[PDB]
Amino acid sequence: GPKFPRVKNWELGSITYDTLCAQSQQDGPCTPRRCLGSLVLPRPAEQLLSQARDFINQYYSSIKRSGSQAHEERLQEVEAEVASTGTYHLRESELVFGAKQAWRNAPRCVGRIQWGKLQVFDARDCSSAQEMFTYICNHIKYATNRGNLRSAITVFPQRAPGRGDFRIWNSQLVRYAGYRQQDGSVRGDPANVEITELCIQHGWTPGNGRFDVLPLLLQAPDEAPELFVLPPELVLEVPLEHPTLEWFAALGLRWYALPAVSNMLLEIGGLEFSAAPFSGWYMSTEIGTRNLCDPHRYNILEDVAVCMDLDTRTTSSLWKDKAAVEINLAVLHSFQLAKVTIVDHHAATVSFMKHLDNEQKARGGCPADWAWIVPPISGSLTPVFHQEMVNYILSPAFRYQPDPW
Amino acid sequence: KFPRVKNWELGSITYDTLCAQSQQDGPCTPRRCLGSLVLPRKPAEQLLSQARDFINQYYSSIKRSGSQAHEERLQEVEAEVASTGTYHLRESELVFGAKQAWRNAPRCVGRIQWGKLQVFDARDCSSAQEMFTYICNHIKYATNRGNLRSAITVFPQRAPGRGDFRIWNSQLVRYAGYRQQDGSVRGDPANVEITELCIQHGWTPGNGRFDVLPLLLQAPDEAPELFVLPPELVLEVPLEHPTLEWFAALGLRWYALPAVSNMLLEIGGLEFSAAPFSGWYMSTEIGTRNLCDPHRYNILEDVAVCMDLDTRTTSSLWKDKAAVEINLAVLHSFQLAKVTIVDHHAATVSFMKHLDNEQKARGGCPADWAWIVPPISGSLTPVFHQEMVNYILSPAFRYQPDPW
Ligand code: HEM
Ligand code: HEM
Ligand SMILES: Cc1cc(N)nc(CCc2cncc([C@H](CN)Cc3cc(C)cc(N)n3)c2)c1
Ligand SMILES: Cc1cc(N)nc(CCc2cncc([C@H](CN)Cc3cc(C)cc(N)n3)c2)c1
Ligand SMILES: C[C@H](O)[C@H](O)[C@H]1CNc2nc(N)[nH]c(=O)c2N1
Ligand SMILES: C[C@H](O)[C@H](O)[C@H]1CNc2nc(N)[nH]c(=O)c2N1
Ligand SMILES: [Zn+2]
Repeated sequence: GPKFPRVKNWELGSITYDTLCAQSQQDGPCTPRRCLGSLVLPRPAEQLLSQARDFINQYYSSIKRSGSQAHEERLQEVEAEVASTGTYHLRESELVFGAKQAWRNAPRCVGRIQWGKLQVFDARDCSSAQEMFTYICNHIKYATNRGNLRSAITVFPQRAPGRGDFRIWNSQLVRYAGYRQQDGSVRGDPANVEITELCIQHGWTPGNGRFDVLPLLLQAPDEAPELFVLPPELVLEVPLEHPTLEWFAALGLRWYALPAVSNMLLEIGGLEFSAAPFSGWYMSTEIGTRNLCDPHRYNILEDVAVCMDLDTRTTSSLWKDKAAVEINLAVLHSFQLAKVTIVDHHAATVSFMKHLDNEQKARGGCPADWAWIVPPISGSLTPVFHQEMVNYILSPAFRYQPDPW
Repeated sequence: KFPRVKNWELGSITYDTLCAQSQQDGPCTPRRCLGSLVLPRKPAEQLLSQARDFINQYYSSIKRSGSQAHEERLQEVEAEVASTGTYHLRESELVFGAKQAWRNAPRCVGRIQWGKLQVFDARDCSSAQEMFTYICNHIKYATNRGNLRSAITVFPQRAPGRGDFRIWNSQLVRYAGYRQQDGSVRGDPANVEITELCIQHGWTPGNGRFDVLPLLLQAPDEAPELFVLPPELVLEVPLEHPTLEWFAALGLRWYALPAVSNMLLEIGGLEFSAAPFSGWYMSTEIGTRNLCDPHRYNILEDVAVCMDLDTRTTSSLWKDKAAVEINLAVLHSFQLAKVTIVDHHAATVSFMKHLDNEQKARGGCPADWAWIVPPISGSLTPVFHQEMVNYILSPAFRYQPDPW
């Protein structure tokens, strides 16, 4: 066949070839000798100018003016700006396009069918930590929209030569505190023990619940971060109940509505936006399987299995599997009752298959990371399991960045 | 460079140095990762060096690396390749090699058992009839009345001047799939092609959902011949549920013995095109894949209705609930009939232990994450949380093209 990777769907027997991977200008971690696709973390001047040119060409294609006079004029304006200042600046519509494309490009995101619908708040005028806070409250307010969630991103000023970064220290806008106890265990979310402890060193008076919303630690250029408490009325939470296990509500479990990543770098045309929090809505297995049942997270599987009267002393009862189903169901059910947008792992993966087909036609492929795309329960019950995927990095992109401290 | 391999549940890190022993490229490049692909897209000096390298692996395993015997063995090998273009393995080397192929298999979650493998040397086989007798003794041995024992039977190697010994079936025990005029399949839609081949070679077909197939066995450069397994050799387990008593009414069943029969065994550059091997099942293979895959027996809907679940919306998690009950039925029924099986939690725990043994023994363990992590309750098992490095070491089991 073609000299492009052949991709097969083993449920349907259908074949495609990914031609888009040819556009990748950045190597991932694999080599002919070994595959490293399961690793979580893979570890300017004329360099900028070629990233910028490439990006401006993408922009002009997306509005179909490629080769036009407005296109060659924009390229010239960008070289000139880099020429004299070493950096350059995006037009507003370039930023909107770049941010949507970074989402569209993200191999780990199963929600990409929605990529074209993304409210881009331009916060490139922001000049203080206080002002980042206001922009973030606004974002949370718009995005949350009383339960009818809307995707969004807010972009703060880009990295600039010499000057310090804008950084949000929290990994998400909304996270629960984790408090290291004297018996070595953790109350709350163990994932957040470090950020929690940083909040405290920085003047936060800590709570002591399992579900305490963390304040934000916001760093403007060349300043220590400042601490901001989110007004509780802005942070929508959903108390968890089960549709028929009546005791489940008695567990006092809850989760917040808005998944908002706050510590990733949005890179567009070689410009680096170090603070650019984005949010969507949840797929239910993020909450009910990973956050509530990971052994190194809330770890509630046993407690639930015991309430369900399961045989927890033997693996072959499938007690873990049965409890996790019920916690997942409780998540879906409680979000539905509260009218807060959520999608189950069946409907999300069916939509992601549709995304693959849309992108096969529009661009000749879709970068996707199978291990992250297949949900953490019921994998082979979803269509994505049976679907081969090609993973590669395209730009614009969201990239992990090291913690600021 | 050596990859750092992190476990995200426990925070522990290793470094894989075994991968430097890989002599053999996989599908991935720095521009794109292809590790979710099921199949690979794709002279005497070269045989001789895979030969010496394998002979070195063997003497080193028995702690005699430098002995008379080692050096005299390397010379035999050299003397035979120089003269004939090929060579032969000693029975002890074949045994070492087969065990090592299994150890090295990145898709196998049962490798904690790698040292316990009964190897039948069938390289003195000259006819499809003889292949059949060897296969029957393998099934009898491996089945052992439900107390299953891992086994491999090794038929004669490929030779330059001639066709391969092959078993056309993909497993020694498979259920027929009969296509109907109106597109539907009766039985296992994975086995329609092999079913029709058996019929075209003179098999009188059954018409059930669970008809055990005959073997099409091929000696070199002859048409394959058909052999019906005696039903008493093929142990089967009726499926029932410990609490839902209508589940038995579904009339479901599965065979005890997973025995792969279409893969090529490569040892020291020699290739054994027929070398069927078996162990015992992990319950998710039957309960989740074979019974619930939409392109397999696809019974999820039926089960969900018998459970009275709401089928018209994904968000009732009716599929998840039914799959769990089916998996539980398999484990319960294998346990009841006293036939070895292992659940996905116990199996993945044993694999973690295997990773650790191999880290000490060899500096690494090649593993294919997408195949190791089970197809339900992924993150509920420890292997979800374990980074894994995938690469090809030899001795190896390899995929090969269907012979027809
Ligand atoms: C609209 C609803 C959305 C859904 C249901 C969704 C779903 C998901 C899920 C399930 C993951 C994997 C999460 C994990 O295991 O940690 C994820 C990852 C991600 N998604 Fe989305 N997504 C949505 C919107 C967004 C938006 C609006 C953006 C960016 C504009 C985005 C970018 C990402 C990125 C960058 C990752 C990777 C995160 C990382 O590596 O830590 N997605 N998505
Ligand atoms: C003793 C119990 C054993 C268990 C529980 C077991 C478990 C498994 C499982 C679950 C798979 C994935 C199968 C699939 O999804 O189709 C597998 C693959 C495999 N195992 Fe095992 N294994 C066992 C013994 C063996 C033995 C004895 C050999 C060889 C001597 C072997 C070689 C393989 C190979 C080559 C594969 C890859 C097969 C393929 O590509 O289709 N395993 N193992
Ligand atoms: C916009 C959006 C929507 C949605 N439904 N889910 C999300 C999930 C975001 C998220 C939440 N909790 C943890 C993660 C990741 C791990 N699963 C965080 C992470 C950690 C590390 C070490 C690397 C990495 N790339 N990402 C990501 C984002
Ligand atoms: C020795 C052993 C033990 C055990 N528990 N399970 C097995 C399962 C073997 C098996 C059964 N049925 C299908 C398969 C594979 C796909 N899941 C067959 C296969 C197909 C293809 C196209 C490629 C490939 N590498 N392998 C493998 C073997
Ligand atoms: C080791 C492994 O890569 C890691 O546990 C991955 C597996 N798949 C995942 N998939 C998603 N969506 N999110 C994750 O955090 C992970 N974790
Ligand atoms: C496309 C994907 O690689 C394919 O569905 C794989 C996924 N993981 C698997 N895992 C095992 N153990 N067996 C399988 O057949 C598969 N199939
Ligand atoms: Zn790879």
